[PDB]
Amino acid sequence: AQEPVKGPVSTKPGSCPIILIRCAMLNPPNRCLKDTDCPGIKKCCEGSCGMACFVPQ
Repeated sequence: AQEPVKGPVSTKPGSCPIILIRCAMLNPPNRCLKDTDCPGIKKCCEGSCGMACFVPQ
């Protein structure tokens, strides 16, 4: 079946602002992941190594 709009950690949130590339090293820390804590119009994305608040376009 399809997905009920929301449910999981958002499969279609926003778009990352593009950063360097995608740091594929080990397991870095993250200030956000699913529980985006950005007050305004931001969205936890990937800033080339680690995730954080990034505007979803």
